[PDB]
Amino acid sequence: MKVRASVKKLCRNCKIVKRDGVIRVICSAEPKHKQRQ
Amino acid sequence: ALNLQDKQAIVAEVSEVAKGALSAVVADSRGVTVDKMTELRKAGREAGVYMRVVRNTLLRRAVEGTPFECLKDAFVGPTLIAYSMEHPGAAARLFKEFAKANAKFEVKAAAFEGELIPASQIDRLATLPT
Amino acid sequence: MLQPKRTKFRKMHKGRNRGLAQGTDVSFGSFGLKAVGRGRLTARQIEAARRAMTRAVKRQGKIWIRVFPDKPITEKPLAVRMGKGKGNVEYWVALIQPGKVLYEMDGVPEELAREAFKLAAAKLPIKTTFVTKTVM
Amino acid sequence: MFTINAEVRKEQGKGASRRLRAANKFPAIIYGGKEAPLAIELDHDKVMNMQAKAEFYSEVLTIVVDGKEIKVKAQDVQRHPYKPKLQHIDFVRA
Amino acid sequence: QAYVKLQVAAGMANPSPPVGPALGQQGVNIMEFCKAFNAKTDSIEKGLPIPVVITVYADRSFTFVTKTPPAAVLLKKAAGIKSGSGKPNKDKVGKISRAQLQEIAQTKAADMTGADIEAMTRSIEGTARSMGLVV
RNA sequence: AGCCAGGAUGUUGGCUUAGAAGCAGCCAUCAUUUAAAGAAAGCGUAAUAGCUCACUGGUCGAGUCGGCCUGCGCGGAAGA
Ligand SMILES: [Mg+2]
Ligand SMILES: [Mg+2]
Ligand SMILES: [Mg+2]
Ligand SMILES: [Mg+2]
Ligand SMILES: [Zn+2]
Repeated sequence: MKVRASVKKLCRNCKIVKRDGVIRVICSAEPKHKQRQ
Repeated sequence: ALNLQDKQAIVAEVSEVAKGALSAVVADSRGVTVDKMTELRKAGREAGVYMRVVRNTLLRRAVEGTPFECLKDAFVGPTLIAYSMEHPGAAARLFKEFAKANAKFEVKAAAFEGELIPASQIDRLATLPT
Repeated sequence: MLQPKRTKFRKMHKGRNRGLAQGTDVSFGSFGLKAVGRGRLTARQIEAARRAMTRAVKRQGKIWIRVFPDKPITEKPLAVRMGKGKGNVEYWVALIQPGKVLYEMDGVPEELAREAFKLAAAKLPIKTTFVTKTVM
Repeated sequence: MFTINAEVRKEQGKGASRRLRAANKFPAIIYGGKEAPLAIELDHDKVMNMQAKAEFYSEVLTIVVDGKEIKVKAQDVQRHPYKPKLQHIDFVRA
Repeated sequence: QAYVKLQVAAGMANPSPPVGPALGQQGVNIMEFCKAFNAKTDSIEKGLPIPVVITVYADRSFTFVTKTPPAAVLLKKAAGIKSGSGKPNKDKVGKISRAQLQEIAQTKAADMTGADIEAMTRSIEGTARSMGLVV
């Protein structure tokens, strides 16, 4: 669970989504990729 | 498969079934390279050093590329009914290699109904070389 | 780094920062990164970008710098009351007006050059964007 | 096959040419030889997709002005120093 | 089935100590193993190994159709050293020549799937440059 | 894109490798069946064994996948 104002994709399964005014970055099989804006 | 490459493909489907006029089914449902060699390398050893089955098997790649020869091609389009060509042959010994490779390690790709050039069936044809 | 080996006189005035550019187009090589905003470039930032871009070019091709800082900026020392003169030169600054180019590159292809210039863009205070070699 | 469709400007100078620049156009000039300098406008984005080839600056251009397909070559070009645009072109009558 | 090439030295039975039990993990036994293991090699020489296709069975009687030694080691006796190629771009050691592979390709020609000779010569020139012996 | 099945090996990239059979590097990157299997982009070890990605053989009934210029908006954004 990072908090950053410069989000990114890293692997081939990074899915940028937008939930409740927040640009989240998530992944299927990676706990470290999980993010928040 | 551009314009200048489906032109070569319609050259292929004129001059490939103009002499040996057989089309059939094989697809990667037991597609693993060494398992694919049971059809591929054995057809290469049966032929010379030039074995070409090379496939473009689709629905709308049928009625546009075929229509010089054997216009019963409207039953190859959907359900992965594939494209296997033999440059020599007339219901030859290679016609049932797909049946042998389905009885031994394949999982019923598209029922291989022969595409009915002498009006064949899903079985070994009668006019087979013994 | 870069610095003048000789100035005629010691300390220069501030001036202002009006006008468009002069070195507008690519003049030597194939690829360029060009400033957009209005501002001021010190001696440290351009050589920091030089290392940060040489690290992506990996000693291939050739790169040209054209801007060279020569403005003797000063400082008044801390805890000294404002009178009693000017100050001593602390570093040497270049002036960059909107449109002026900084570096040029050849040899190494363009898709590498995207991120290879983006890294040196990310260490610079004014927004820059890429330009290509124009045949006239 | 590179052609040019254009018409002639009404009022010349700075303040008129800035609005002509704003309205998807840009000035030009056609000089050389016997005919006087023709001061016309051009189309901006309809020649941006034509200046993307070197045959713009190495091939003949036919301009349709005054019902007269003038046969020109590219001479010199100016550009906005921090924009992907075109500003002002010369055209010699040759 | 179970085709990845890994075996032991030639003239020494109970074929563990290079690999271990990774051959005889399952129920295929040493009487069936050894009585073909050192038995086949009265037609294939001693010094270079033999690839035999091992296979896990439930019928427990495993068969044998043999083949020819590999080019991850065999590059020694066509070059002239058992172990020579040390860091071959700066301080070179080894090289390979041109025409001496009509022997190595097609003296065992039923085993390899190709009849053209010069497309198969560079296929082991690449193995020479894969061990370092640049031409 | 969604619904079957790859994702070789020539090969076991190896110098002498704790081990060596791709991932820990500085060695070619040609190629035999070439639709292809990257002498390899990551897991696993003593390297691994096998399954994972393209590669390309599928299925599918009207649209597209990602660049430029700009109008607006969103986060970044903690106070007595
Ligand atoms: Mg909530
Ligand atoms: Mg100035
Ligand atoms: Mg004015
Ligand atoms: Mg409050
Ligand atoms: Zn992830």
